[PDB]
Amino acid sequence: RDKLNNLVLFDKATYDKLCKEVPNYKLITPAVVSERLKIRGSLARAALQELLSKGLIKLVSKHRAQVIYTRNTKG
Amino acid sequence: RVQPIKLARVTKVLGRTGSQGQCTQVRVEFMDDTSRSIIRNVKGPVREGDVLTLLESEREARRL
Amino acid sequence: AQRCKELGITALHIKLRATGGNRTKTPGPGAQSALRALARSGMKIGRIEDVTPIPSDSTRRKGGRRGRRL
Amino acid sequence: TKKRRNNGRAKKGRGHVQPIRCTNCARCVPKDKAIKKFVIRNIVEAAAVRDISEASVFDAYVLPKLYVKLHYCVSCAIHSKVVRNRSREARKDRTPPPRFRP
Amino acid sequence: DIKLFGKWSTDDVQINDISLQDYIAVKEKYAKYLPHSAGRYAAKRFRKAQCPIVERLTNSMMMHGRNNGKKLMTVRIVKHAFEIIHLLTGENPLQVLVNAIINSGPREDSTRIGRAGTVRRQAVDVSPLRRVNQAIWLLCTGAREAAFRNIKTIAECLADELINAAKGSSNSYAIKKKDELERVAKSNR
RNA sequence: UGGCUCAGCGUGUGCCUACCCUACGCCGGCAGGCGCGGGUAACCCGUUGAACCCCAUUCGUGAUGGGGAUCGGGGAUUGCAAUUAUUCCCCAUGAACGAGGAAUUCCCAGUAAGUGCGGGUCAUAAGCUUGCGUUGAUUAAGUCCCUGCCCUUUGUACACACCGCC
Ligand SMILES: [Mg+2]
Ligand SMILES: [Mg+2]
Ligand SMILES: [Mg+2]
Ligand SMILES: [Zn+2]
Repeated sequence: RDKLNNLVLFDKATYDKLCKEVPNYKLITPAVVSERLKIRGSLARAALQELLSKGLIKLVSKHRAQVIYTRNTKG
Repeated sequence: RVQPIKLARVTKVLGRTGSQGQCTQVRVEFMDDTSRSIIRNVKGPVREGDVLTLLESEREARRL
Repeated sequence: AQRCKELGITALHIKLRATGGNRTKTPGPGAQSALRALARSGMKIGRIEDVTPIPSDSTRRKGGRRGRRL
Repeated sequence: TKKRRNNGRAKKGRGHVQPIRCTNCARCVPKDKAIKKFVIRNIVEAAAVRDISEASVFDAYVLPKLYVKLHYCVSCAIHSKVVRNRSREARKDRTPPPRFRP
Repeated sequence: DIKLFGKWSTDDVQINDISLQDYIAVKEKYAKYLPHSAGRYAAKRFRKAQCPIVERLTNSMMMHGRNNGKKLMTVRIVKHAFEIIHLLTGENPLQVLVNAIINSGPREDSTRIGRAGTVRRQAVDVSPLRRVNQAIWLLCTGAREAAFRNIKTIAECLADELINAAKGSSNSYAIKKKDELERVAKSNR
C-alpha cells in the first residue's frame, strides 16, 4: 500500500485475461476491472467499450460518472 | 444457559433521566408474557406503544 | 441456581445478613437483585429470616468521635 | 444569636445525655440531638413482590419487613437531604412531614 | 406498484421484525416514484418516520462539506447503486436496503456523565427510531470512507457497503461499529 | 473541456464635486480600444441568459490534469504620480498541503452548509461587511452534567461586594 503503478497500456498476459474471464461475472465497471487486473482505469474505460462494440458485454446506465456494464445473459 | 434476544412494548413514559436528557425512562410490558412488565431506560426518541428489542431480561429499575 | 439444580436442590430458605455489629445494618444493593434472581431462575422461596448481627451494646465503633470527615 | 429556643436538642431537664454514633459517618452525637429515622421497609423491592409470589411455596405467604433505626448527625442528615433548612417562621413547628399516603 | 426509479415494485419487500415495521417507510402509503420530496420533515417530532426511507438515505448521503445541498447528485448515485445491487444480488434493491438497515442499527449503547471505565459507564438499550438513524448514518460513513481515496466510485462503494451489511460479514463499517457498540455496552452493563 | 438551463434584493450622469449604468457595430487572442446610441429609470442596461447544479469528454489514486503559493518576462486600463509591484490579462515555476494535538466556534427549517449576485468603501478596486437569490439536509422537541441566568429559602466576619475578606 504505497503506489499502484497500474498498467497504462496492455500486455499479452493481461489482455487475454480481459478477453476470457472479465465478461463472466455480474457487475463489470471500469473501477472494478482497474482494481482487479491492476490496469490504469483510462485503459479500463476504453477496453470496456471495445467489448461493447464486440457485443459480448451489455451496457445499462451510460453516465458520465458511473457507466455500468454486465455479462451477457446465460440460459 | 444463555437468555435469548426478545422484544417488549412500551406502555407509558415515566420521564427523562441521565441529567442530560440523553435517556428517557419508560415502562415496558412483555409480549411473551403481558402480565410480566418492568421499567427500562432507553436512549433515542420513544413514544407510547412502540415495541423495541431487549437483549437481557432484568438490568435496572429505579423510581424518579 | 445452576449448581443447586445440578446437585438436587429445588427450594431455599433465604437468610439475609447485613454487615452487623456496630457497623451498617442496611443490606446493600445486592440484596434485592440476588434474592429476585434466585426465584426467577426457577427455584422456590420459603421462609426469609434475618441473621444480621444486632448487638445489645457493642464495642467502640471505628472512626473517632469526630467521625469520618468527607 | 440564639437560633433555637430548643437549642437544637431535646435536653430540657437533664444535665447530660449519653451519646450515640452516627450510622453514616460514625460521629459521636448526643442521643437527643441526632435526627432519628425509623424505617419499616419491605424486605423486597416494590417491583420484586410479583416475582417472589410465583416461587413462594406458601400460597398465602405474608411478606416480612425490615426494622432499621437510623441515627444521623445534622451533617449527614442535611447531606442526605433527610432534613432541610427552613425559614425563620417555618423552623418553629414540630409536626412531622406528611406521609403522602393517598 | 409505484415503480421507484421506474422499477423495483415495493409490494414484495417486507420487514422481518415488528420493532422496525412501523418506523420504516417502504410501505405502499410511503411508496414514491423518486426519493426527492421537500415535505417539511423537520417541522415536528415523530415526522421522520413517515418520510420515505429511500429519501432518508439520500438526505444522509450528502456530507463532508463539498456535498451539503446537492441532492440531484445524491439521487443519481442512489439510482446507480440500487441498480448495481440489483445486478449483484438478483433481488429487489429495497429488500437489500431493509436488510442492511436492520442489520446495521446497533441495538444497545452506553452514555453517562460520571466516571467511565473505557468509553462510558452504564449500558442502555436504544430506541427503534435511533436504530434507524444510526443505521443510515453508519452506512453513509462506511461508503464515504471506503470511497475517499480509491478508484471505486460512490455508487459502487455504497453498493458493497449495503450488500455486505445485508449478509453480514464483519466487513461493513456499519456492522463493524455495531458490534463494537454492542460489546462496549455488554462490558458496561 | 463542450453543450444545456433556471433567480432576487439593489444601483446607475453629481450644488459645491471633477468621478455615471451601459445595449449595438467594428478592431485585437486577452486584458482593452474606436463610433453610434439608450437610460435621471416597472420606460434603457435587462426576459438582469449568475453561479452551483445537469448532460456528454478527458483524466485515473502519483503531491497527478488536485493546489496555485513564490517568482521572470511581456501588454493595457485609472490617476499628475503605479517603484515598496494599484488593478486586470498572457506565456513561464509548480511550494506546502494526504483532513490537522491540546482546546475551541456557531447552529433547529427554507436553518447549517455549498453557491454565486447587488450595495458601502471606489478615479483604481474586495479575501471585509451589509443585503439578495439557488440547492438543501443529519440529529434534538430534552437536561441542569459543564458554562451561565431568574425566583424563594438559607449562612456570611463580604458591601471596592469571593477577582471579597483574612
Ligand atoms: Mg462534607
Ligand atoms: Mg450564625
Ligand atoms: Mg454539661
Ligand atoms: Zn454523620
